[PDB]
Amino acid sequence: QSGEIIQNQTPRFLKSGIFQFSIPKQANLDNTVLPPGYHWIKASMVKPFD
Amino acid sequence: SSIDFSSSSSENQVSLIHEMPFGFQQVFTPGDTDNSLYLVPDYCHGGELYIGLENGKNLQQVTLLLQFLEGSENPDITDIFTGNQKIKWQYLSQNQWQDFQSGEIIQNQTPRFLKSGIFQFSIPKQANLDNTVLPPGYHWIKASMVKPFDVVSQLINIHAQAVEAVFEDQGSSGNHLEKGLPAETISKLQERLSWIKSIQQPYPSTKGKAQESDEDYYRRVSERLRHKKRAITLWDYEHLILQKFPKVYKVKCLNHTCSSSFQSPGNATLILVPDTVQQSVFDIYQPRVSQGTLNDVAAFVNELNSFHVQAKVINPNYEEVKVDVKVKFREGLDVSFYLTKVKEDIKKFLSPWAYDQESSVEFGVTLHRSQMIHYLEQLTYVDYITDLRLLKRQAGSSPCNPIFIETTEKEYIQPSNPKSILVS
Amino acid sequence: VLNKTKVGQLKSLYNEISVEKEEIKELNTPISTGTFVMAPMANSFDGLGEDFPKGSEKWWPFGYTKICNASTVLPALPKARLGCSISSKLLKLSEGTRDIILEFTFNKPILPNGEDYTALNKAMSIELTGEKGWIAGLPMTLKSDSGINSGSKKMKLSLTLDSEQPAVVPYQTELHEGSYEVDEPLLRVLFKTNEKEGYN
Amino acid sequence: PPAAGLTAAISGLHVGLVTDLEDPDGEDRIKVKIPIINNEEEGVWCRQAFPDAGNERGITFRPEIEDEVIVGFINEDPNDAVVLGMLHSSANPNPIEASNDNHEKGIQTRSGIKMIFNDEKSILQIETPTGNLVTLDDDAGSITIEDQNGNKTVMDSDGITMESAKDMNLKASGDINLEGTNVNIKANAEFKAEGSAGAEVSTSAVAVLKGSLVQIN
Amino acid sequence: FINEDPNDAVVLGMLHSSANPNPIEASNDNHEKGIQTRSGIKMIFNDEKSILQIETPTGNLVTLDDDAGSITIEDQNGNKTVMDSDGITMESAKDMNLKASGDINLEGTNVNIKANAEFKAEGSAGAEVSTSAVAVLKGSLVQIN
Amino acid sequence: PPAAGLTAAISGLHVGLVTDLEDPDGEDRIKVKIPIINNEEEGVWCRQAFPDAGNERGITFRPEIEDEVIVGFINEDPNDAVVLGMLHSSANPNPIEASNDNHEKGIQTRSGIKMIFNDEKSILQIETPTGNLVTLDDDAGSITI
Repeated sequence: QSGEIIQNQTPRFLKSGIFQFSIPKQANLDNTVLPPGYHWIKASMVKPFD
Repeated sequence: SSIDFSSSSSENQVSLIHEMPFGFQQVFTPGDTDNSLYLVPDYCHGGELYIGLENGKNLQQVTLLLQFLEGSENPDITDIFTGNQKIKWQYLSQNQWQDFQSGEIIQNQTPRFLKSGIFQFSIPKQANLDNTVLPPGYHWIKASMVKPFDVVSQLINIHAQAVEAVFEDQGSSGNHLEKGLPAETISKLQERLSWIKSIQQPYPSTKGKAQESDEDYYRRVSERLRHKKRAITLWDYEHLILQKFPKVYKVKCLNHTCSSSFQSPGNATLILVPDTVQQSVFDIYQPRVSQGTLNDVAAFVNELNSFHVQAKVINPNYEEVKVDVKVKFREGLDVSFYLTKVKEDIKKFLSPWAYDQESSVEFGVTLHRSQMIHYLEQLTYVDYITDLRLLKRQAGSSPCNPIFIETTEKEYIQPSNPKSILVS
Repeated sequence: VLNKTKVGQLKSLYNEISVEKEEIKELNTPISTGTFVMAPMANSFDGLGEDFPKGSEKWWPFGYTKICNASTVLPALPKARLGCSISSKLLKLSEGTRDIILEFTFNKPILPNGEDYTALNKAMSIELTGEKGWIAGLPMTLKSDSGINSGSKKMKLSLTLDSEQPAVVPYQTELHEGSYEVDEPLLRVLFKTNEKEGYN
Repeated sequence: PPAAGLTAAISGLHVGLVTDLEDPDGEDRIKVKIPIINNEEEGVWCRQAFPDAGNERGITFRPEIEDEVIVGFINEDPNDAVVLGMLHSSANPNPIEASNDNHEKGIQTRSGIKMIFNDEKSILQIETPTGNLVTLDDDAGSITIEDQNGNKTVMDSDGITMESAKDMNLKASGDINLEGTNVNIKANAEFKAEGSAGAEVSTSAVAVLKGSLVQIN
Repeated sequence: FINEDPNDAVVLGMLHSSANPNPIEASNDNHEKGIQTRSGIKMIFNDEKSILQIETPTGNLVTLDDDAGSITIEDQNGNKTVMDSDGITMESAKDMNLKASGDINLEGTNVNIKANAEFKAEGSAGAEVSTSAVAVLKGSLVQIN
Repeated sequence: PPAAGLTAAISGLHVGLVTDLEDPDGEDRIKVKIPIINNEEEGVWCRQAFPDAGNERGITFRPEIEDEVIVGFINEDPNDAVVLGMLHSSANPNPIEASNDNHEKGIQTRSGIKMIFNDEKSILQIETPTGNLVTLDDDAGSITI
């Protein structure tokens, strides 16, 4: 949500920098699609890998 | 098997138990007789609040602080504890409720749950920790009312072991006096004693006042020389109250207003708006004045009006429209100057009219030109193509058919009273 | 004087009545006659433990019965749990086809309009203590010979268990999850206070 | 100069009282009052010495709130205090009575769990407050294990005895083998024996089957 | 230091610090006390629950528990003995051998012996099965001598 | 001034010998000689420090008559002596042989009752002088009584 990302200095992964966010309420440690015990965050792209 | 519950000399071999909202009770055991049994518990009309206490003893005193949010009650009820009516108290013993005796209540500063205060009592002998109608291990105390649920104020909390204390005036500068001491500034005694594990300060301090400044001295003297301490016209009423009552932010005098009329001679209505700066307590989107102030204000002025005129003092009963707009042409960043941040700033600007807060704009109740200037001044903005602020006709919570503010108004209040034009 | 007495728990109830009892002629009245609700945790947001949202902590000392109020919208409170239970040896039933009949007699007549078994099934719910916990649901529907005659002082209830059902057993605190001082089987009946028939 | 010349020094050892066991800065310190300085305020944070300590190991016991302790000072500085041990007095009696024979030694906790060594009789006894105990006794030549419910196992000069308060269940995933000179099985109600792959009773001398009625297949 | 002489030093005790943490977490309730060595062998006293537990690093333990009313002895191989309110239970991971140089005497209200494969009983000087009520011998085939 | 100016003070720590364990005035004191003052007379009553002590609880061991102990002094006053611990020497050897590997730790009493912790092999053994023992051994995977 809009209040959960504080800053993103690396919007297109081209330069070094800081990403900052809060852990959202309802984040879940007990899942099955990815190993349990961790909070999980996903980044995604639909462009060629390079 | 066949059982006559009233007959002696009969093998009444059945056990009967009643199920209750928070527990149960054994009613009839095998071998018993009775004359009056029911299948169900008897709950009469009204409301009940149960307080369970831990680790007391049967002859100790208990002091309780009830912290209310003053003014948060329904103003439109006619059954309001007239005469000598009040809230009743009882304690639990052997699954029965019993009245307190005259020597068991020490004081009650909150007889009708309208204002914050102390309740102090001793734990009665025969108080019981082992019960079934309510969970065991606690002493239980009951409060009750037979009136609609909103005739009392909403609560914030209840605390045991409360102690009252006061600022000592010494040769220093009482800067904290205009706006009181903030919550949680106090944690220790002057000499830290060994037996005290700890001290807490949940709410802001209250009732203090700093010495007059030169600016206030001149202001006060100058007005008395004009109004002569009489409440005759509009200015007189509005300035007499702001000088007399220090925790009123805005005032409005209504020349011919009665609850059912805006053209009745021989009367007047006054509307009071509090500051509510300490938002840790107050609901800043529904600020209200408590009964204490509403009544004190009425008494003060009615003595100064005229033999023939009584004034009424009410809450504004706020209602208001809200803005929507074209996206900003610029922002510092999608996060740093997120539309949500802009929304928060807009809410603060309007909130400052509804309740005390800072705002550069003269008023919330203004044309879009004022709103545009307020936004243009931001260090993270460039332009916006369009904006509007009609009343929320689509507000489902407050019933539909609600009036809208579409007809080119500069955010005019919906009404002379029962309106604010300060949504936030 | 300071000591260790602490506030441990806060609970609340409310019973609001609109219609005088003398006007109840049948269970399915055209108008609601009253409302009963409870809060197991009076000082929580929904009455059950949900945290108050950051902006404000406020609660009603004696609950509430309407969802939309002067300025906001609150979650509904659960309705009050009311009922009773019966315990006796005749319920020790382990196999075969089981048919259980209960008859109830009072000092006064019950109603000017008697009631069908389909009316009673909208007003009450019945459970038994069995081998794997409480026996509940469809197997505990009242049968067609139950009911209340119009001028009578007697109410009749009727239940049956298939040969495929678990045995009915004496109450055990470690199995039936409670705290009753009962050494026999239990039959528990609760009123469906959510419905007009149950409340009436 | 004493305490590096930076503060008044404190000489010798002093006696203090424990007021707080939870250290706000994680150094495992305890807060102690020193009555010859001030017996009313909270006190200062002191380090505690243990008979054995290291990285995630050691022998750990801590004083209770209001226990009396003996305190030393590093470089005689009043704010480098170290707790060296705990003291007894008539206000806080020693659970083991003094004697010049010195026969009894051991550990006794707050809840009543004991572990006692008796030298005179060569006895080691471990026991909880409601009767669960294990005893090694050289003056009996035996080992006893006993619980609070009446179950008991004893190994002594007469062999091994086991008794149960209610029932007894012996199970194995493999074979069960019993041996002895004379095997005697008795029941006060019923005796049964089964085998899914057969059963056999045999002897080199005389087999006997008796009852008030004997049935075969 | 004896007589404040730098070469008459005496060690009085060992210290803990954040660089060398105390294995038992501090609390004003002070419920847990005990011994823990380098290799992980523990002996812990729990006052709140009146429990004494002795345990090695790979599961060999003895526990005395007043909050259960029981005594448990258990090894790392799955063998276990428990004394509690239901009597005495013994279980073996693999097998069980009971031997005596003298007599073996079993008693109880009801004695029940079961085997999932075979049951045998022998005596070099004879054997006997008896009862005051009814003796029963059954099988798909019964052979006598 | 030292020892409040009321008496000659005694600095540092000193070594003494135990002569009497029965305190005539009930304060749980022990009588100790200090050889650098006088090694022939009876000595003075000293308080004893313990690793754990409180109201009817603690870990209690007392020195034997003629054991050697280390003594401190409150406010450097010769008659406020406190016993801080016991010492070993070649005249009174330590039952567990020293090694830089430090594998063996434990308790051994006067009569020969032992409780020994072996870290190298993860073994806990409790044993009395005439063969009664309980052993927990992770190098065998077994429990023996």
